[PDB]
Amino acid sequence: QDGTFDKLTKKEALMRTRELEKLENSLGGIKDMGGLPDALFVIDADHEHIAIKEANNLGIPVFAIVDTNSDPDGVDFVIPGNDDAIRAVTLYLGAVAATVREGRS
Amino acid sequence: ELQEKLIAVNRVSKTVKGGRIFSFTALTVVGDGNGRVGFGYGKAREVPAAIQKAMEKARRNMINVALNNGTLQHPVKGVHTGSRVFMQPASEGTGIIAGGAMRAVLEVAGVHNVLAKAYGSTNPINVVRATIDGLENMNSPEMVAAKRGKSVEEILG
Amino acid sequence: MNKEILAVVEAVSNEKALPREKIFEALESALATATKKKYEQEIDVRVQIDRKSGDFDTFRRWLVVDEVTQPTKEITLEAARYEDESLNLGDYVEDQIESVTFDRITTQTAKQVIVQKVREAERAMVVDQFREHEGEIITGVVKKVNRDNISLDLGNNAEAVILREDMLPRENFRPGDRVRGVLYSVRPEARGAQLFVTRSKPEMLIELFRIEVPEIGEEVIEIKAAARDPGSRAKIAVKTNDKRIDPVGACVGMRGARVQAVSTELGGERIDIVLWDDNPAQFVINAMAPADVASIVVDEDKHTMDIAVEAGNLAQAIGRNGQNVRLASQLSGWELNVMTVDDLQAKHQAEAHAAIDTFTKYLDIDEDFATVLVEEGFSTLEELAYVPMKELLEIEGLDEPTVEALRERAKNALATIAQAQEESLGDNKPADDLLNLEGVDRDLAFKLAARGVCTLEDLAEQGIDDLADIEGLTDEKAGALIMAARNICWFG
Amino acid sequence: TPEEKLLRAIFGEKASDVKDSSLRVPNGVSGTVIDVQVFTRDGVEKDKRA
Amino acid sequence: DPILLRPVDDLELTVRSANCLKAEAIHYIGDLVQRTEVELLKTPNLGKKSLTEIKDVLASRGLSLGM
Repeated sequence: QDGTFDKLTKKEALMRTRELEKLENSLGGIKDMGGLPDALFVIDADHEHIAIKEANNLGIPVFAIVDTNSDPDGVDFVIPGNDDAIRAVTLYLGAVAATVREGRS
Repeated sequence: ELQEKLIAVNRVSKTVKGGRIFSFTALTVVGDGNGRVGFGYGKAREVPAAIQKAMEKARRNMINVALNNGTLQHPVKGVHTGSRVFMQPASEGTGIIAGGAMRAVLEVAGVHNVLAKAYGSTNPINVVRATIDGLENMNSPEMVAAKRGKSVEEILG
Repeated sequence: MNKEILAVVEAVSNEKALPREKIFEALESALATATKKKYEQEIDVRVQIDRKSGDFDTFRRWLVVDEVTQPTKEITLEAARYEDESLNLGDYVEDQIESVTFDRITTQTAKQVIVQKVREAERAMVVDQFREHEGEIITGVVKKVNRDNISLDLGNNAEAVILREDMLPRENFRPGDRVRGVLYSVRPEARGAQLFVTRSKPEMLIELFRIEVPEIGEEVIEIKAAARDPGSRAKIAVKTNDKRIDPVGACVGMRGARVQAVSTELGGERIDIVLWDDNPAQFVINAMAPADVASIVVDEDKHTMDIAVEAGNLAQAIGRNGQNVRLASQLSGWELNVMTVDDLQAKHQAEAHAAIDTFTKYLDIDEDFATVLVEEGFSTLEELAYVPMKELLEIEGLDEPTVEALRERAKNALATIAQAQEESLGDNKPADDLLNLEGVDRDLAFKLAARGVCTLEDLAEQGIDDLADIEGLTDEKAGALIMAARNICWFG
Repeated sequence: TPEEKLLRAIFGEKASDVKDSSLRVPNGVSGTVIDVQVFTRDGVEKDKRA
Repeated sequence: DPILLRPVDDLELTVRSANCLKAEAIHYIGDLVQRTEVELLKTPNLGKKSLTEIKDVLASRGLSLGM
């Protein structure tokens, strides 16, 4: 973001900014956190089934928007509802954002 | 404090085009002596790193068991994959009279009086898994009272 | 000569990682100052060094200003523009002046200014790169021991200071000893010691645990609070989000090895490690360790907690000179009152009797009905006056008319409390004798009388500190009123 | 010393080990300088006071 | 006199009197001895009782206010 983006090798400087942006999305908003989370709000139980199995290895209460094809056993606070329509996801994301704003008093 | 306890090391192998490579597996167990106990398997290419990696997962694997005064609650079975451990509480049985790999897991759990004997293939890692599920389903009268009858007294007199 | 300037600029730029421009600006200022000292008159001087040759021209600078205060160093914009129309306010007019010969005098001045520029560039960038160290446990060598402070050498011409209050009470350092401490403040005393290092504050304990406990450095375990009596005893409160990790066991380590390493670095300070709880009562029970707590009563309004202990545990709960209760109170943020179970019951009986007497006296109710109000949790006339009508209607035997009458009586009792004080010395004597004190409105007189300051003599006896909590009274206004009261009472 | 090159740091020349020293005169008499003569062997650069 | 160079805390004053003197930047016994009784009575949190304590303590060391 400032400094060695030119200093030694221009092609290899394009390697690092090719390294950067793939790491930018995979490790997105996790770098601001540090340490383990306290809860975990999932929007699809079936698709992200690794994390629910991963979070239940530790002591993390999770929050899954579940569709009818998945299995609601590892999730603690199960939420039934559609999750493949875009307008459906903005309900749950808009609710979980505005409520946690009220919770950060 | 944690009172760690080793049971058995082993020399396992696997082969490649160059030859065969050994390693070591070492089943251990840890336990507080007052109702917490946990085992962990662990395996590595050298016995100091094998037993240390065994304990490090045994710390996270601890389970709570509810007992009375150094002995069990009731008789309880223990079946797991060719290892039928029997456990009888034996109120002041004057020592833990059990076989190998049960004498470890019962001691660090904190009991001192149980009579026990393993029926079947006396294999060490499969028999310490046999006592654990046999101990974690064994229930105190408190849990029995608060699901059934709803008096702590009359359920055992 | 010429190529030597370039070789010096390149050597210094590479060795001190400093912009060549900043070194030249400083050499120009150094040479200007050395030139000014050769003239008997106070002149203004600009020096310009050529960046390719190392040659330098010296001027009689004339700071272009709007109004000339110093005719020897300043020129008006109108006069400057007569020589060069391109000049603006803040520019310099020059005058062909003989450049000072670079003798060992100018050489020494140039060396001093370069060293000072390196302190504000190389050393400043080193401190910026060591952002962790500025906050973590820096290591220094004791250069000098004075009565009131210890000077540490950190290397690279950086000096730090440990103040006497920042040392442990039993530490004795000698010149040449290595000392660790937290860099808790960076000020601007470049010449001398700008760095302030502590060994006594709680941050030293936190950072020692961060280094000794990997799980704290990895943010798996968090230190929520630390309370410390330096060189004697500390308490730390630890939390983890990972249910597989015991945070107390991790900080203690195998057979206490980790906590003993921290204790040894702190001169044998005893460290208690407690589990942080989000419930204040459970957290205080944990903080009181090693004393067993029998019961806790929480007063949320006073931000206080009464802690009952068994009579055998009382001495352990208080600790030597109150050290255990004080460290628990500092760790929780609550005021902690440690008493026996029998003393807590006697206190509650005395409070219940005082509440019954207050309600019987002011509400014109019988003792039986006053007892019911106290058993339902009412202790003050304010609670009865202001609590939601629904809570008073939940009490067995209260109807809506009786609750309204009880609230009206409680409000009238509260009013009469202030009204009697006013009639005696509030809207009467405090609004006359104490009103004489410069700046004493009727509202302030009633606020003073609510603290028991009813007369002009009572106000003359106060300190500024006794009045500091009165809403609308600044320390200056309090001081003025106390002095006005003293002038009338003691010097009238 | 390496510091004998401090001169070089602002100027240059060779080394500073050479004893820098200005021929200063002794005491015992006051006075008022009334007349100064300067004689120059021919070829030598006349300075500004000559 | 080496007594003037001592801090005011060495006078064994009440915690109130010492904190009132520190609030007025009086650090040494030599600073205290120069102040008049009328000046000390203007200081914040300085009562007639604390002034009598300061006089009695200064008198025990052979010092007086206003030197």
